[PDB]
Parts: sequence; C-alpha cells; structure tokens
Amino acid sequence: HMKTKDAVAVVTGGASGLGLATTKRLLDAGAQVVVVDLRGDDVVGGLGDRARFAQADVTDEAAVSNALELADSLGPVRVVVNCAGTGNAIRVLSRDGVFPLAAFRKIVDINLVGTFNVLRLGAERIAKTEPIGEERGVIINTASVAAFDGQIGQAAYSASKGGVVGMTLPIARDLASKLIRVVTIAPGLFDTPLLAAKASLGQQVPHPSRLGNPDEYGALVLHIIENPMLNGEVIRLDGAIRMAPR
Amino acid sequence: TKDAVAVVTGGASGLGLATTKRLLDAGAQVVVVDLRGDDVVGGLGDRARFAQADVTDEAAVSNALELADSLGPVRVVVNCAGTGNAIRVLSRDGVFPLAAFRKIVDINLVGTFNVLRLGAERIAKTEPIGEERGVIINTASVAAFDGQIGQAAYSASKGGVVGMTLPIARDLASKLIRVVTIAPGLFDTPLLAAKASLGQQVPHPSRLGNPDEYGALVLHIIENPMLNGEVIRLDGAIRMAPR
Ligand SMILES: NC(=O)c1ccc[n+]([C@@H]2O[C@H](COP(=O)([O-])OP(=O)(O)OC[C@H]3O[C@@H](n4cnc5c(N)ncnc54)[C@H](O)[C@@H]3O)[C@@H](O)[C@H]2O)c1
Ligand SMILES: NC(=O)c1ccc[n+]([C@@H]2O[C@H](COP(=O)([O-])OP(=O)(O)OC[C@H]3O[C@@H](n4cnc5c(N)ncnc54)[C@H](O)[C@@H]3O)[C@@H](O)[C@H]2O)c1
Repeated sequence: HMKTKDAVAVVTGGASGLGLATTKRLLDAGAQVVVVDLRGDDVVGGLGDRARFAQADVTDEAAVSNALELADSLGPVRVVVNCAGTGNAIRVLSRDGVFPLAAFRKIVDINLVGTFNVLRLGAERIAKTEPIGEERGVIINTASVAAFDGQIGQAAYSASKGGVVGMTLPIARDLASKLIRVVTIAPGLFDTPLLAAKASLGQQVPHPSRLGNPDEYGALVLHIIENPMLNGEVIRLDGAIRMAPR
Repeated sequence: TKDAVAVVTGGASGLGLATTKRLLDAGAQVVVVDLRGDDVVGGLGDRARFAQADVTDEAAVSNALELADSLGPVRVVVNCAGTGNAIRVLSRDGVFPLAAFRKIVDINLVGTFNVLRLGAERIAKTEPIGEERGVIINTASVAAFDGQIGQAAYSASKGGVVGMTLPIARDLASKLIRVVTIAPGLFDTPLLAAKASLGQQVPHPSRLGNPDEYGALVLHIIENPMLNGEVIRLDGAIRMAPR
C-alpha cells in the first residue's frame, strides 16, 4: 500500500457510482481521500475522518485548484482518479433537428476537458512530492467501451471518451520522467445512478451476465495503483461485451 | 484462490514461476506444466506439483490435467510456456525458413490453444462458486501490436493469441469461464538470457519488469469478475520501435 497509506488521493465524481466505490476502496487501503464533485457532501460525511469533500466543477480551474490545496494540506498527493462525467444520447439527424452543437460541446467539456483539467493540476501536485522508491504517483482516467464500440446516439459521448483514450499514451510519455503513471479504464455496463430493463441490459453481457458492481471498478483502480508496470494503457472492464448499434 | 487448483504452463521459470508463487501464496494448489524444472518446483512445497509436458503434446497435457483434477476442482489455467525468435524475412543466407515459422506458431499459439481447450474441459465440469467456474489467462506480448524487425513468427504467434481471446471468451461464457490475455513488455526473465540499456527505453518505470508484477496482474484478473475478453498491455508505456 506504498502509494496509499500516508498519501492522499483525489477522486473526481467521488460521491456517486464508480467514483464512490473507488473512494471507499482507497479509504480501506489507508489513503486520505478528497472527493471532488458538484454534490455529495452528505454521502462523503458518512465515510469517516479520512475523507473530505470539495465542491468543484472539474471544468473550473480555480475550484479544482482550491480542492487541491485541501488535498495537499492533508499529505503528499499521489493518486488522482477522474470519474466525474455525464452522457447524452442524441441522433445526428432527427425530425426535431440536427444534434445541437452546444450539447456536443458540453459533453466534451465535462468528460474530456474536465479530465484533462484535473489531470494537469493533479500532476503538478504529485510532481512536487518526494519519490517513494521509483514512483511519485499515478493518475487513473475513466473512458468507456463507447470509445471503441460507440452506439447510435453516442456521437458526443464517444468523442469525449475517445479523446480520453487518445491522450493516455502521450500524457504517460510526457509525465514519465517525473515518475507519474497514467492509465485509463474503459468500463462496460455498471450499476450506477448513470443508468437512472436494467435486468435485460445485464443479460447482454457475455460473462458475468449482469451489470458491473462499482466495487469491481474500484478494485481495478487499486490494482493499477499497486502494479508499477501498468502505464500508458487502456483496460476494458466489461464482461467481454461489445456494444451493438442499438 | 484457496481450495482451488491452478495449472501454470511454463511455471518453472520466468513469468510462469512468479505466477506459480503468487498462486501458492494465495492458497491454491498449483500444477506446473513445463519441459523441465522438477528441481525448481520441488522447492515450492507440498501444494505445488510438477508435470513434465510439451504444451503441444495433447497426451502429456491431459496427464497433467488428470493430476490437477485429482487435487480438487480446476479453476485457473495460465499459459506462460513459450519461446522467442528473431529471424529476418530475407537475409544473406536465405529466406526465413518455413519450419522455423511453424515451430514458433506451434509452441506459442497452438500450444496455448491446446492447454486452453483441455483446461476448459476440466473447468467446465466443476460446480460454479457463485457466478463463476473459472478463468483462463494467456500470455501474448506487446509484439502482437509493436512487432520489430525479426519478429515475423513471434508476432504472428502472439497476434493469434490476441485474436482468439474474444471468440473464446464468447464461446465459454455460458459455462462461466472467463478468458483474458496479458501482453507483457520487457521482463527480466531467462528469456532474455545490454539489458540495462533496454530497460532505459521503457518510459516509466525505466527498467525491466519484475516477473512478480506479471503474477500480481494474473491474481487481479482471477479476483476481478468483470475482466473478460480483453488484452492488457503490461509494459511501462513502451512502444517497441523497429529495432
Ligand atoms: N456506469 C456505467 O455503466 C458507465 C459506463 C462507461 C463509463 N462510465 C463513466 O464512468 C464515470 C462515472 O460515472 P458513474 O456511472 O459513476 O455515474 P454517476 O452519475 O453515479 O457519477 C458521476 C459523478 O460525477 C459527478 N460530476 C458530473 N459532472 C461533474 C462536473 N462537471 N464536475 C464535478 N463532478 C461532476 C456527478 O455529480 C456524480 O457524482 C463517468 O465518466 C461515466 O461516463 C460509466
Ligand atoms: N520476458 C519477456 O520480456 C517477455 C515479453 C513478452 C512476452 N513474453 C512471454 O511470456 C511467456 C513467459 O516467458 P518467460 O519470459 O517467462 O520465459 P522463460 O524462458 O523464463 O519461461 C518460459 C518457460 O516455458 C517453458 N516452455 C517453453 N516451451 C515449452 C513447451 N513447448 N512446453 C512446455 N513448456 C515450455 C520453458 O521451459 C520455460 O520454463 C512466454 O510466452 C513469452 O513469449 C515474455
């Protein structure tokens, strides 16, 4: 637990869904965790005195920087997990009109720009730490199988997640000399509030034929933290599903 | 992992040995399947057994699986046996020999399929524990994606391992058997029997992989029910250049 015990993690989207499960796994591994989210202070307040909540939109650099002052005050920042995100499902062409430009921009801004914003500012905080052996820290991003298998309606969602995939390797290369790994998880179908018919959804997953449990995402995050050789890679976490057009 | 039986090919050396040790530490009984290494495996204690077999020999592999089945329910199969190769397509002394290409494909690709298919037959006979009967983990290589000059046969064999991962996961899904492939980058094993400068080319960590890091990923795959039908590069972010 070298990069968690006595260290600080920042989890965006950490008050719900995949981020909440990750927060819990990190706390169980001994880290202090700053949850960065639009909302969820009550949930995070039930997680004990090693968790803190920072209200911030990941697309707002001043709010993210303020959250990172809090994180730094707790100890050396060594883990950043980008789970904040949203989706839409809109056809390119419809009788109602063309996919609105502002809707495409919004999804790209939150999912792609917001991830880069927290990554770049978080990397600055990790880079100033003393190495523990050969490592300063690790940044984990959330893409989606939609980066590869995008369905009808997913133009903006897939663009945003494809951007997260595409930037993983250059950022890993860029941060390598500072001893910061960068890895991306591409989840398949998980039982989170994002899916707020769910049973028939899970039947389409080859095996296990169910929605993913958010704790399985958190477990993979922890393995990435603990495995020094995982870097510059995207890992599908998806029960072998491949998403069909519909 | 406890109470279950695992089979590790290539388990007497390198990545397979580190995997065997991790599985034994997790409480499993392990049958090591290898061309040699009785002495190495004898030092691993009572929960490890050695079965001599060429992975391309279906009778010898079946005999190893009979031993495994006699210990308990077979739930984990790890394919680490393999060999490397570096021959140019054209060179002064002639064309890459067809027999050399066949040999690497036979050991690395056909041998992996042989152990996978016979291992799956044993896993499928077990009772599920919750939602799973077992998991099969294969070893590809970054050469499946980044093949260098000289690697025509090695990359062909490892690209075949990658290509068959999804259809086999789909095929075995109703029997509750996951299939995942690891694609290692550069690891400090007897396969590499100059190494310092090789490690310097890995972005981060800038060293050869420790076989235990491969074993750790194997154990995570076993413990994470959602990993299935996927290939995972384990490589320090390296991308192999032509030379
Ligand atoms: N659940 C799935 O099936 C699934 C599949 C593929 C990818 N994902 C991705 O996983 C990540 C987590 O989603 P989830 O399923 O946990 O959903 P979720 O809605 O439960 O959690 C997302 C969290 O992000 C927060 N958030 C949203 N926009 C934000 C912003 N601008 N700034 C700060 N916080 C913000 C939300 O308030 C929420 O707490 C997302 O990136 C999502 O796209 C989820
Ligand atoms: N070491 C690396 O840098 C590296 C990189 C990418 C992939 N790999 C792959 O990882 C796997 C493990 O290799 P390693 O590095 O541990 O090498 P290794 O030589 O240390 O171990 C391989 C083992 O497989 C056994 N073996 C070979 N052919 C066999 C056969 N026909 N039947 C049974 N056993 C056989 C050998 O006796 C040996 O014990 C191989 O598939 C290799 O191609 C290794």
